[PDB]
Amino acid sequence: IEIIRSKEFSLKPMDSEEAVLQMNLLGHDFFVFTDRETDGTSIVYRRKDGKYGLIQT
Amino acid sequence: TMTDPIADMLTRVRNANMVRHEKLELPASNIKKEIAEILKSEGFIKNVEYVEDDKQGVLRLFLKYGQNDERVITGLKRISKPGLRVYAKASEMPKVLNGLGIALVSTSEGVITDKEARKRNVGGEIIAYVW
Amino acid sequence: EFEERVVTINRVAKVVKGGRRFRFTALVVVGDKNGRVGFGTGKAQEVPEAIKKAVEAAKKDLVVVPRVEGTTPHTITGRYGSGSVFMKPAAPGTGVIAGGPVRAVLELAGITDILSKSLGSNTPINMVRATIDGLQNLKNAEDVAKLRGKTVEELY
Amino acid sequence: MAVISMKQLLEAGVHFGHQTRRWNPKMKKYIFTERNGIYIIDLQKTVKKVDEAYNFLKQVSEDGGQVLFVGTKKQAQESVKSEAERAGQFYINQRWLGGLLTNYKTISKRIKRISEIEKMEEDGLFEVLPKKEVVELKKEYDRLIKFLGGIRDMKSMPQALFVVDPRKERNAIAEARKLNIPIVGIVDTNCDPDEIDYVIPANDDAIRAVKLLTAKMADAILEGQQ
Amino acid sequence: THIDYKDTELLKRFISERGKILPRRVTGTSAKYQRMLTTAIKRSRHMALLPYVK
Amino acid sequence: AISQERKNEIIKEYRVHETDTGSPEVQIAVLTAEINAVNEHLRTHKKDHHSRRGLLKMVGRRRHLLNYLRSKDIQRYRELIKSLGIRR
Amino acid sequence: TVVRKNESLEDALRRFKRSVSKSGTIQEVRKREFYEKPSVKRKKKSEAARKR
RNA sequence: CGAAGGCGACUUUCUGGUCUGUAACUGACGCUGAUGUGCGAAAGCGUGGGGAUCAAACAGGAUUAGAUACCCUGGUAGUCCACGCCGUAAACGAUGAGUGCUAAGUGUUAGGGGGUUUCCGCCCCUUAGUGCUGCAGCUAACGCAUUAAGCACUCCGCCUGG
Repeated sequence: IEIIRSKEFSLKPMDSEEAVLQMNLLGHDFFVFTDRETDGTSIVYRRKDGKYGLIQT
Repeated sequence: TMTDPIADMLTRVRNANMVRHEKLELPASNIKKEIAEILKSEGFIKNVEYVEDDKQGVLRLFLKYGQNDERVITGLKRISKPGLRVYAKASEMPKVLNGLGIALVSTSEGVITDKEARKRNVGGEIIAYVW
Repeated sequence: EFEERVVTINRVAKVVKGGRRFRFTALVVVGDKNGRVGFGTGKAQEVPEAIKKAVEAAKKDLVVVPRVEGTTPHTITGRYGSGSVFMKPAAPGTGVIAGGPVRAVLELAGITDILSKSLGSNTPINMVRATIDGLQNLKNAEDVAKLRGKTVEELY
Repeated sequence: MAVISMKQLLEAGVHFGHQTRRWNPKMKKYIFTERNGIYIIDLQKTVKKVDEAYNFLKQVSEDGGQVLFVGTKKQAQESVKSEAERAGQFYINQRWLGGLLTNYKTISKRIKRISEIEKMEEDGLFEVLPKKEVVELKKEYDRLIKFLGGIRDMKSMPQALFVVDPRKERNAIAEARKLNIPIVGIVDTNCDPDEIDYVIPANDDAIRAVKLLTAKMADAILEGQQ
Repeated sequence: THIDYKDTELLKRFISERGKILPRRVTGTSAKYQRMLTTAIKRSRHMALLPYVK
Repeated sequence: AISQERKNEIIKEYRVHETDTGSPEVQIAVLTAEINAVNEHLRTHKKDHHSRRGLLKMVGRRRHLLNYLRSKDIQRYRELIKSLGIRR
Repeated sequence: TVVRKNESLEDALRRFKRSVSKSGTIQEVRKREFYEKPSVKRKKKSEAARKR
């Protein structure tokens, strides 16, 4: 079978700039956070472009 | 079925002093009220408060602390106790901590401090040591 | 300037597969006969260098000993683990009476007249620290009235 | 004027704390409330602390002292180097070397080395060396300025210290209290304020919560000079 | 509510594929539901509404 | 033990005034019902030892209320011994 | 007790090898190979639960 | 769950205790408890039953350098029930009972609520239990830490070199 290793993270409120900083400090391509001003769950990601994209869930 | 009330008072005060608490409350009495009234006159606590409730009205103590985060009451000891009551004449009525600390003593005038019992020339049951 | 005084030197060997070890340690008491005393230990092999290792180690921890003159302010018992000294004030013409290790930590501050007795255990490491911990918890008459809020004459 | 205004102080996000179930009970004074697992650092009271943090650090540099800046949390490493250069003080980016305030009679032995090893190859005595001994003399050279890079020009003890986290940098704070050096630091939830004398309650896992708060304390010494 | 021991269909989703009892670790019920269940699953074993083994 | 209609019956005679359950002689009488009920159970079940210290405890809580009742009025204690049969 | 047909025998075994491992037969008779003491199985079950 | 020993199919009868909530009622009626009086695992003992497995003693076969051990086959008392005894265990949380007081975090139990609901799901605050972490304080050190081995008061048992 295929085993998907889970990496647990606890969701936290921050700026998008902060999420970029923390994501780079781990080199992770995905960082999910709750937006500081919008209150919604946001996923900053690195595209295949190499540019950043922002998803709101 | 706690068996010594004003020793339970006196270790509530010690345990609040250890964790730097500034506010606790007691199930009170007359002798609990008037021991707590005599610590603010000597200057160990800040201010005692009212007695209000329907049954055995509580009172609050307001401990007092040094300006460099030190504590005023450093050590607090009940001396007379059930099973062995200690009584002192006014002649050998002892000075606490070379006259520094006090010794509140139940005499036949109401309870009084260590200083106020020799010049009054009365003795009685010596309740506790406060230092 | 500081006044050096030893307590004891010890001859300690730790067992090795080959030749065993030659560590000579020593504790000293450092004071100034005015109200400031510290202790410390020092581990070396050169014995006069093992002394001065302990002297400079005492220099980092000096405790201020409060004093009504010629004696100690009040009656205390020190505690550190098992060692426990007793400390009664005396008249100014009695002479300081004390045991082996506790005399050196009592002469190096200026008292020279107190009653004392080392209760409890016996090892010189603990009773010199159970005396400093006693002398740590002494209080003058003037600074208690600062905390208590009265004056020096109102306390009496 | 005097303090940080209320708008840009919470725009950095310093009101966030760490998680509930991850709480220190001594920080009850500096917490306004918890909002969805997260606590709310009392914002009015930390303004009443950062001005007190501004008051002494003004007059520390008035005496001409040297304030040490340390930062080792990975999202706040290079936010303290750029503020120490603007301040002209001494920084720490990498880990605490383990004695650079206490066993610094053997650390200044190697600050003497970094004043010497770069002199050793700007002049001669470099062509005669074996080409792999050139490597380890340079492999020593960068690893000195990795850890002791901000202690490059520092030759004496400091007179104040500024920490970003007492949790991860607990080796530094334990050396501070033995030397009686006064201490100021950013604390939050999961931090003990007892060992810090001059307390700044602010967030710690955000960059603007560091950078818009560590810059004014770096700025606090510049107008204490003149 | 209370499990009646005649209501077989809700009671036999809790029996195993041989006749054993599923633990509440794998089913997911609460504590007092599981032991109010087990005094009803075993009165239904006695009156042959459910087997002991299949 | 005993049923509530048995228990509410026995608190009618020894009641001192209406809605005064918990009075000493109204909670000694309900003990003497519970004493006599359980040692009749225990008579035919001689091996039941865990129910015996339930008996021996409520023997003790009846004795501590009889000793209490003499200390404030003796004439009420004499009436309860005659009303329901106890020795001593 | 499961019937497997319309296939080979090397695939009915793959059903049957996991229709026995999800049953109290092999782990049950290995337990009752020898009498254990009535207070050492309470610790044997405790070790088989604290590890989970 | 029970005071401990302990207690595991299911049903009925008989019966003991605890917890929660309400506040109607009694008005210190409480706590501890020498002597005393009762419970108290197993192995035992008595009088009878019953005897399936297991199994001291015992018999035989192997191993080993050697056996009366370990291993294997077989096997009696016992294991089981009823009634009387015996009253001892590393009967151990190696920690007497009672009542207060003193950072927190986290599982779980019967709840109580709850907010919600769920297709019952849950996730939320709540007495009293039961665990795991961990300050102050304590300890000779390990460690203990609102289930103290912290701070107190009462009473009982007990120790003072091997």
